[PDB]
Amino acid sequence: NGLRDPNTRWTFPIPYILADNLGLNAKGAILYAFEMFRLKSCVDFKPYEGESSYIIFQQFDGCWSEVGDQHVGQNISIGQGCAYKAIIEHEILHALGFYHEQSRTDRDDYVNIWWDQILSGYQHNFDTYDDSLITDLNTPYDYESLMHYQPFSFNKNASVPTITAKIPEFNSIIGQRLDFSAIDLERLNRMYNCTTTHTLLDHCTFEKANICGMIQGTRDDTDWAHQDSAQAGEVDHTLLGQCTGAGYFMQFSTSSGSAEEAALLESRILYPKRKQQCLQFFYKMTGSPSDRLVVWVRRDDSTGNVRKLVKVQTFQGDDDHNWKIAHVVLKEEQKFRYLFQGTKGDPQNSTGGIYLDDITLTETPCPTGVWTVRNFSQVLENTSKGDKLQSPRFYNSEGYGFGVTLYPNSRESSGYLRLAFHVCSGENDAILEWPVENRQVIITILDQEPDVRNRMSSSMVFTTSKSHTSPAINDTVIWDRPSRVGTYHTDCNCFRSIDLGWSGFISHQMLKRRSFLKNDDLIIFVDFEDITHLS
Amino acid sequence: NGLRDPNTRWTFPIPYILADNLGLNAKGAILYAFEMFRLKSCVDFKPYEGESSYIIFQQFDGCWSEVGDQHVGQNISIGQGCAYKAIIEHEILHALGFYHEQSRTDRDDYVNIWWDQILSGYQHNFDTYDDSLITDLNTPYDYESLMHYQPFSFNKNASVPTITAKIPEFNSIIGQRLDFSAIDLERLNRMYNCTTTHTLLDHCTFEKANICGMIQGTRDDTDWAHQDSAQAGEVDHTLLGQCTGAGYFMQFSTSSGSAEEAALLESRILYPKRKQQCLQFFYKMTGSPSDRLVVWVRRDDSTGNVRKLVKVQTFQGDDDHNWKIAHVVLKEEQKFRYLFQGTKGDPQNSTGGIYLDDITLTETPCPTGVWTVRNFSQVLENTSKGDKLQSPRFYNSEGYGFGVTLYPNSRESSGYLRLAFHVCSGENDAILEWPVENRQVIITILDQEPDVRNRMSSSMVFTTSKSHTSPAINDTVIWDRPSRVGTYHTDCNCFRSIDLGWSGFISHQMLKRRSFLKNDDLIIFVDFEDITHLS
Ligand SMILES: *[C@@H]1O[C@H](CO[C@@H]2O[C@@H](C)[C@@H](O)[C@@H](O)[C@@H]2O)[C@@H](O[C@@H]2O[C@H](CO)[C@@H](O[C@@H]3O[C@H](CO)[C@@H](O)[C@H](O)[C@@H]3O)[C@H](O)[C@H]2NC(C)=O)[C@H](O)[C@H]1NC(C)=O
Ligand SMILES: *[C@@H]1O[C@H](CO[C@@H]2O[C@@H](C)[C@@H](O)[C@@H](O)[C@@H]2O)[C@@H](O[C@@H]2O[C@H](CO)[C@@H](O[C@@H]3O[C@H](CO)[C@@H](O)[C@H](O)[C@@H]3O)[C@H](O)[C@H]2NC(C)=O)[C@H](O)[C@H]1NC(C)=O
Ligand SMILES: *[C@@H]1O[C@H](CO)[C@@H](O[C@@H]2O[C@H](CO)[C@@H](O[C@@H]3O[C@H](CO)[C@@H](O)[C@H](O)[C@H]3NC(C)=O)[C@H](O)[C@H]2NC(C)=O)[C@H](O)[C@H]1NC(C)=O
Ligand SMILES: *[C@@H]1O[C@H](CO)[C@@H](O[C@@H]2O[C@H](CO)[C@@H](O[C@@H]3O[C@H](CO)[C@@H](O)[C@H](O)[C@H]3NC(C)=O)[C@H](O)[C@H]2NC(C)=O)[C@H](O)[C@H]1NC(C)=O
Ligand SMILES: *[C@@H]1O[C@H](CO)[C@@H](O[C@@H]2O[C@H](CO)[C@@H](O)[C@H](O)[C@H]2NC(C)=O)[C@H](O)[C@H]1NC(C)=O
Ligand SMILES: *[C@@H]1O[C@H](CO)[C@@H](O[C@@H]2O[C@H](CO)[C@@H](O)[C@H](O)[C@H]2NC(C)=O)[C@H](O)[C@H]1NC(C)=O
Ligand SMILES: *[C@@H]1O[C@H](CO)[C@@H](O[C@@H]2O[C@H](CO)[C@@H](O)[C@H](O)[C@H]2NC(C)=O)[C@H](O)[C@H]1NC(C)=O
Ligand SMILES: *[C@@H]1O[C@H](CO)[C@@H](O[C@@H]2O[C@H](CO)[C@@H](O)[C@H](O)[C@H]2NC(C)=O)[C@H](O)[C@H]1NC(C)=O
Ligand SMILES: O=C(CCN(Cc1ccc2c(c1)OCO2)Cc1ccc2c(c1)OCO2)NO
Ligand SMILES: O=C(CCN(Cc1ccc2c(c1)OCO2)Cc1ccc2c(c1)OCO2)NO
Ligand SMILES: *[C@@H]1O[C@H](CO)[C@@H](O)[C@H](O)[C@H]1NC(C)=O
Ligand SMILES: *[C@@H]1O[C@H](CO)[C@@H](O)[C@H](O)[C@H]1NC(C)=O
Ligand SMILES: [Ca+2]
Ligand SMILES: [Ca+2]
Ligand SMILES: [Ca+2]
Ligand SMILES: [Ca+2]
Ligand SMILES: [Zn+2]
Ligand SMILES: [Zn+2]
Repeated sequence: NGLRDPNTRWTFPIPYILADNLGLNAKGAILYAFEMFRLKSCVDFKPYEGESSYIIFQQFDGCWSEVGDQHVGQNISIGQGCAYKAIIEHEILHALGFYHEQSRTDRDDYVNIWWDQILSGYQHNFDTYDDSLITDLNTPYDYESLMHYQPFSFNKNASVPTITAKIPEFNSIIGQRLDFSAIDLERLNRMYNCTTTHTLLDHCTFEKANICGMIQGTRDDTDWAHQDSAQAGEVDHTLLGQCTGAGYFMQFSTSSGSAEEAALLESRILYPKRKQQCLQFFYKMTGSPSDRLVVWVRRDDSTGNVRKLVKVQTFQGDDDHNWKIAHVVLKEEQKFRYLFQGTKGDPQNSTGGIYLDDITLTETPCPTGVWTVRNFSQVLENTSKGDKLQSPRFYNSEGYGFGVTLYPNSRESSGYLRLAFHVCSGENDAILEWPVENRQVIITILDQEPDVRNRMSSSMVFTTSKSHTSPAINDTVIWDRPSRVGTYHTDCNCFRSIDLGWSGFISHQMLKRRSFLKNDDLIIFVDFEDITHLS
Repeated sequence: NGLRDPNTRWTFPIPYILADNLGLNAKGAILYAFEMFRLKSCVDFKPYEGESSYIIFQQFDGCWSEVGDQHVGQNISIGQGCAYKAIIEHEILHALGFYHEQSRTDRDDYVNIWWDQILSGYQHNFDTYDDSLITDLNTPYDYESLMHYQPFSFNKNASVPTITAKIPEFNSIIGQRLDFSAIDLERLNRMYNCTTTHTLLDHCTFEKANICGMIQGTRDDTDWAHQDSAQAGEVDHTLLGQCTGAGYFMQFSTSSGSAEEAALLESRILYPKRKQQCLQFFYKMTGSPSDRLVVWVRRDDSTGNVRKLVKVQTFQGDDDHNWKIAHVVLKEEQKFRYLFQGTKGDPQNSTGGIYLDDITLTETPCPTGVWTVRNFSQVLENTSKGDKLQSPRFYNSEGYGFGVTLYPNSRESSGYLRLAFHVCSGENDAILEWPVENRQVIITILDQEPDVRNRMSSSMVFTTSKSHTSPAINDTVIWDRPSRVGTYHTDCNCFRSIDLGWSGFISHQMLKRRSFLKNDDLIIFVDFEDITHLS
């Protein structure tokens, strides 16, 4: 579905203008979509400074783009209801040179188009282009493509689909709104000659014997073991015992020796392109309550020698002995290495140790809040319609308290999950501005792959506004101070606001595809950040 | 280990000269190494026609290259004993811009260098270069790299290594001479922006529900099932039951219905860049001896419409019900689709059917002769030192008969497999030239991966010669007519020549690694072809 003519190709970075007919929410959503391109490809964007060809993003009727570089500069429309990552990415893929997936030359082998069912003037979105106009880039037809329409697209009648797969199982798959597929990224790479990405700096799952170039020092008293997953209660996070002889983790045993004995595991040297990085990893702590996993940096001392130590974060064990997710903010601007120190506490009171798998390092912020809901498939059967779970309280960089409400069985949309966001009372509220407005909320359900290019995380975005009001609170703004608009909870000693978000955030059937529930548990990320400076 | 300065980079195709001080064997081995680059990368080579920078390949003392593009033209030496794929690939990687892996800036974290062991004048091969000269290309240190030296490299004393890994397990792994590693290909792609490759056209393992864009028509009688491997006593070829819920194959059952019922499985449309292609796949036929698996092409009829049928090959079931390898020559010069017809014969005498997995399509010749040795671990135990196996007799394009001899436990080299080539008598010998004067032999042990970029197949090359002579045949040429120089065999009614080959073709420990013995069986490819046209 890519345009064949090479003169229609861009030169990176693509220069852009955000028009003031976009709201703050759309400007913020566009910049968030640009970060996804940098993370997963070599595509890049710059602010406009008088270039010949450029993209101007505007609010017009509907959501549309031209296809390929129009050398005089060109519109992308992002209308009302289109300020979502997946829709921005689809329009940027039009501008990069891609038609819809149902517009492929071979599409009649894979789908039916019901021309009698398409609304007036939308039928060109269903045209098929010839092999002189469009390339396949030597890739198959992708039902999971972000460029593929959903069955009920521009239909006259809500009961009758416009597009259907010839094999009926794919009617549950076509028109995904998660992210780029693996074939969408492979096409993007083949068109623009990408190999690296601007923002994926490292990842490690420990499956090869060389453990991603990680090394073990001698200043420590002991070593980490590269451990095989071939024992009854010891399986790695990458495969969860799916695959014999094929899933590895690192282990540090704490059941023997002196207390305060330690081992260091240390990365290969890394060259950061930005000033901030997020280190994500998975771990278990089954040993003593006095064991300690400590994350460190070793950085250039300014001579070119990577030897300056800096401690970044400590982790300690509770009664939960399953796999946990960690995020560490690193702030490196010169070459450095990431380090894990496992430490024994009270070996005479330990029957276990420390475990590591699935490390990822990105040149991005870390998520502000992270929530893990355990045994989520059992919760999904034990919870009645409209019964709910609530997250622990999180604090943002500005000091505002917030949380998320999860309704596993939504009353408002049968067979869907409902995620809503609320503000929480917190220790700072007395000095913060109220109502909290112009703050973008990004909620993501994590697709648990260690390589970011494989991930299709579901994400939803809104911005806090004076227009958000409820009859339950005498028609006042939902985002006013939680002690006056919220309701008290013994679970956190909080007042929690009325909760805004999406009934129909994700389908239960979608939640059973990919890695949304990898170890029977659901991981949700939340960011809450001021975008007033984009106005 | 790559050179950082972008002015040292080549423009493709790299112009080359093969100098006439190279023998035929060396010229033929260089052209074979270029095919391996075109198969695994976007690197390309052209004959010289008056360009400014070019590579001239010559026979001088030792085997060496300059590093990066030298803009006035440069030598590669290929000396005596260096006419080997892996050695030629190593020199071409120097010209493309790579130093040895032990020359990385971080190398001291992974290896010990024993300077007092290095023979005089060779020590610069063991130098380490700074991060201003060289890039890591954001890659870990690779023990399995083609650019890494073996332990006994340029050593003064035959018992003492020059280089050792700091972790002793890798002393058995460093200095591999198979092929490019996965990291060496990743470095080459990052340096030159390769995404596609010139010669891999398709591959399919059937692991996704999309089945690599394969389609099933309705002009046939029935369909191929996409089958789950979750049935006892039946699994797929890709994973062989290693991995729960994972491994898929196509299945066509023949145990019910009418005879002559059929199913078509049909590829996506393909645009060949060359005039000849090879379709490799794996299959089983557990049904009736009257079942057929038939390979077809559907090709562009010159209107742009892919509707023209050509039958290419037929396969039928003997008493072996394990996975078999198959190769089909295709000669497509316009867009086409490759097709599998499964056909039922005698469903009242079938308890099984036809199975497909692991399809690969490349713009190459097919191998001239293919040998599968079954139960190879049990053969390797049950065969005494110097006892031998012999292949069926193959025929080349010119009509010469040939075969191979395998000595599973080599007497000459303990812990190695010895593999050798011989000329067989055959139906054409009366009109062929004798002795063989200039035919290159290529022998390959297949690393069984369906994606060619993941293979590290072991290969050896030599050219038949007037200098190959034996005391067993009164100092006459080994390659003279097999009825006058060979011994009669009841196994094929042939005369087989004296064999020539390599004691130490591969170690037993190397053979029990990667995918050389995937289903407890060994696959050997052989090619035997004239290179006199290079003189
Ligand atoms: C020894 O370690 C145990 C926990 O360690 C576990 O048992 C060992 C024998 C080994 O098998 C280890 O591999 C294994 O992980 C400690 O017991 C824990 O003590 C803490 C602190 O008192 C308890 O936390 C409390 O839990 C109560 C509710 O039960 C809360 O009300 C408190 O607020 C607090 O959170 C924890 O529950 C308890 N866990 C268990 C499994 O008993 C033990 O204290 C320690 N002893 C010494 C001498 O260090
Ligand atoms: C019916 O099919 C069998 C083989 O098919 C197998 O058995 C069926 C009942 C089903 O369970 C199938 O799923 C299963 O695959 C035929 O038997 C085979 O016949 C061939 C040809 O005669 C035999 O080959 C010969 O073998 C002898 C030595 O035994 C050699 O000397 C010959 O040169 C030749 O190679 C083969 O051994 C035999 N195999 C078996 C399993 O008995 C059978 O002929 C066929 N009958 C009909 C009605 O077509
Ligand atoms: C991704 O890499 C591709 C190569 O793998 C690039 O494709 C090449 O673009 C070259 C121009 O930049 C082409 O050279 C031109 O070829 C035409 C005939 O097609 C000649 O008339 C021109 O004179 C010639 N120009 C030059 C400067 O030599 C290559 O032919 C072409 N190669 C292939 C295989 O298509 C892509 O441009 C590049 N894409 C991006 C967007 O980076
Ligand atoms: C793969 O694509 C890369 C771009 O994504 C290429 O990297 C670019 O190489 C250019 C040279 O070919 C560089 O231009 C040079 O920049 C230096 C300063 O760094 C200037 O002094 C030079 O004058 C300038 N030369 C030219 C001809 O303009 C680009 O800066 C550089 N870009 C990046 C992002 O690194 C790779 O070369 C390319 N690799 C291959 C061989 O395919
Ligand atoms: C985006 O579309 C707008 C129209 O919605 C384009 O604006 C027009 O520009 C032409 C040529 O200058 C004028 O004749 C029209 O009067 C303009 N219309 C309006 C309503 O402004 C705009 O040029 C497009 N942007 C780009 C750069 O493609
Ligand atoms: C959309 O299509 C449905 C299905 O064809 C229509 O429902 C039918 O309505 C007619 C009367 O107009 C009834 O006689 C049928 O029994 C209905 N069928 C079903 C299955 O409900 C519906 O009227 C159409 N709506 C629109 C917008 O035209
Ligand atoms: C590459 O090899 C050729 C052939 O040996 C070199 O050409 C001559 O080499 C000899 C021995 O070094 C010199 O004495 C001659 O003066 C060389 N003649 C020339 C300049 O053509 C050639 O110098 C070698 N070097 C490269 C990289 O071209
Ligand atoms: C290579 O090194 C080996 C091992 O050091 C040498 O063998 C030793 O030879 C000395 C006499 O020179 C004996 O005293 C030792 O007992 C030998 N040791 C072993 C383990 O055999 C060998 O001589 C060296 N050869 C060369 C080429 O110098
Ligand atoms: O065709 C269009 C329309 C934009 N959009 C297409 C689309 C977007 C993401 C996809 C996808 C298809 O399949 C995979 O993920 C559908 C759409 C969404 C919300 C809307 C709306 C239209 O109208 C206002 O609110 N322009 O390109
Ligand atoms: O360093 C050199 C020397 C060439 N060669 C290096 C080498 C080649 C392939 C490799 C490898 C190392 O590690 C992975 O695979 C070793 C060599 C082989 C045969 C010879 C010989 C030298 O002398 C004559 O016969 N030039 O670059
Ligand atoms: C999940 O269920 C298991 C029992 O199957 C239980 O041991 C574990 O504590 C549960 N986890 C949570 C907190 O849901
Ligand atoms: C391999 O051994 C099996 C028995 O385990 C036997 O059935 C099969 O025929 C053998 N294959 C060959 C030809 O080596
Ligand atoms: Ca792992
Ligand atoms: Ca240590
Ligand atoms: Ca059919
Ligand atoms: Ca398979
Ligand atoms: Zn679109
Ligand atoms: Zn070398």
